[PDB]
Amino acid sequence: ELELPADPKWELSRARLTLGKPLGEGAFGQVVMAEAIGIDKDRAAKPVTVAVKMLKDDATDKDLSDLVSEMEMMKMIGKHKNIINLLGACTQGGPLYVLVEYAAKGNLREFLRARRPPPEEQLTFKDLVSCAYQVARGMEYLASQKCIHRDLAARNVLVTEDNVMKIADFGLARDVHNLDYYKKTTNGRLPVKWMAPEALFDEVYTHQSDVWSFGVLLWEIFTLGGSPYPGIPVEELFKLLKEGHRMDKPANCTHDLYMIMRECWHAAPSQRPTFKQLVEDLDRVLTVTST
Amino acid sequence: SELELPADPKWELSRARLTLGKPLGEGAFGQVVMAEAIGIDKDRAAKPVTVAVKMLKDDATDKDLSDLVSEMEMMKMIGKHKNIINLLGACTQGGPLYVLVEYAAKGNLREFLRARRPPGLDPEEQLTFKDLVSCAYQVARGMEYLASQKCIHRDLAARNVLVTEDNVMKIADFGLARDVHNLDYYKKTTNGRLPVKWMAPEALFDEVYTHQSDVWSFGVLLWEIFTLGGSPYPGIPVEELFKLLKEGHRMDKPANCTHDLYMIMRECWHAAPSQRPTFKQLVEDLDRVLTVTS
Ligand SMILES: Nc1ncnc2c1ncn2[C@@H]1O[C@H](COP(=O)(O)OP(=O)(O)CP(=O)(O)O)[C@@H](O)[C@H]1O
Ligand SMILES: Nc1ncnc2c1ncn2[C@@H]1O[C@H](COP(=O)(O)OP(=O)(O)CP(=O)(O)O)[C@@H](O)[C@H]1O
Repeated sequence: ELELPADPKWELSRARLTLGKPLGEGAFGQVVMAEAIGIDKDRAAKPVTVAVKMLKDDATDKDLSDLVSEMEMMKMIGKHKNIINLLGACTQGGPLYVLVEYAAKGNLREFLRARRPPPEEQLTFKDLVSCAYQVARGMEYLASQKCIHRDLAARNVLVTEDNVMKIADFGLARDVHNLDYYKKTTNGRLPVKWMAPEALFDEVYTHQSDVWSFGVLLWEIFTLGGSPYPGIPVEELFKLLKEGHRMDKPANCTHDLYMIMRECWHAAPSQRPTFKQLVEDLDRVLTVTST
Repeated sequence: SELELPADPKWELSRARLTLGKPLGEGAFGQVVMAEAIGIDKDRAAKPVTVAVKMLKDDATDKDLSDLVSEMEMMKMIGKHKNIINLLGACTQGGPLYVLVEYAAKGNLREFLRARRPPGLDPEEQLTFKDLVSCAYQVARGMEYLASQKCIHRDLAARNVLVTEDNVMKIADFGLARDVHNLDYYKKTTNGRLPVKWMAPEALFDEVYTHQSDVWSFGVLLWEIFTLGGSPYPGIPVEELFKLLKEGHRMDKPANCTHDLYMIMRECWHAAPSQRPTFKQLVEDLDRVLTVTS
């Protein structure tokens, strides 16, 4: 195997790490819950629960380069409260471990579907608006760092123990060289039901197309994890969107919130609001709302 | 461990007349660089010519050399045509192998079209409808010559069509170990890394490429031209494409595309490869559309 050169700013000794229960596995590799001691340099003995991204046994040379690419991307983007932040890395004396922040309550889609109205309590309208505001603030920071998510969705938003929203999978690598050449991998497909019409047509992703995806994410929040465009075949979605079709207003959703969804779904990408503007409009709705 | 090549004086150019310049693209087993060649123009000899040079990288193996030599010899065997990237010369003696091919200043066809769309709510050329038909007509004539010279392309797409300064369509990367038409067909290997969106279904199953499979690819290339560089099958994930094609799915007619051009496009996507039109028939079909535009 091959060990990456150590970065003294992020390198953590793997003897300070205790791997635990797995959190899931995918085409990238596998995420394992773990306990890290000394990840806080101010409290060198405080144990902190972290999520460890590593390669599975069936990992090739490209899977290693993709994991390193995601790690180096998180270093350059910087830290923000509403994103999954990098905490450390183990590059010496063993396989590559990428330590990120741990979200105890899973992804946002499962967080909403498990709390639908009839022992995990129940969310209010102000809770759903706050969830959208935190995601908007996270996307505002990513866009300021010229980061295009390309896959913004409720499944890619993680919820912490303190009910903090953190955007995940933002520093992933894309098919840069051979974009029109695919190899029989596993599964996962394209998030066509979250993609803007111009993104479906040209396979080009912008901050404006991320805004469209945020509108679909907003629709997931107030449907408590509903599936977008139910019953619409994948081969007819682009034609329907191009002809003006938009998803209806979800049940128990204010006029202001549905307008924000419709603004994100404007046919012209230049007319859609920016994430900075979305933060302001969601903040104003959050102030006049009270429970 | 000598790396010497046989002498072919009719194609040899003195490397003292070739000055290597800015890189144009680094592939996997090679690289292309811009260069200036003097005394090579067939009309005005004193006029230097900007060319593209195919050469090996610093870590190239002896098999990479054999591949580049084979591509050069394939360009010799196929011959010259206006609508392909032609061979101009080679530096094979007293130094590294330089394969000189024609230079296309305006890049590939996909980026050529995308950079010339109408303004989208936010100052170059403006392609008329007859310009798009002329673009498709030139690519068809290039494939007709390659098909007549026993050459299958296997990767016909807008990205593999280059545009010169004179807006001439030239098919590129046609000699990358691709030549089966003498008699019996020829299969390939397994694995992947292949353009699914441009491949015929029979080329996707048994992995055997024919001239009929290239015609399917040309149909997809027609869709790219009249969408001004759109990505094929919008909204269809790659994993679900082959199943939809078997069930009879075909792309919808592009916006502002004539019915006749859509019919030409649709017969390229005939399920039976025997029923697809030949490139000779495609040239006559496009030339008919080209003459009836007044
Ligand atoms: N940093 C983290 N903290 C807490 N949980 C995490 C986490 N990263 C991932 N998970 C959990 O692991 C699960 C799988 O995440 P993963 O990134 O592998 O998705 P995936 O690429 O395998 C496709 P899918 O989610 O549809 O299975 C997620 O549902 C999530 O709950
Ligand atoms: N004759 C020519 N004139 C002008 N540009 C050329 C050229 N030949 C190649 N190029 C450029 O050099 C690059 C070569 O492509 P590159 O090898 O880097 O990627 P690639 O491996 O995907 C080629 P392919 O898709 O055919 O396999 C391209 O960007 C192309 O535009």
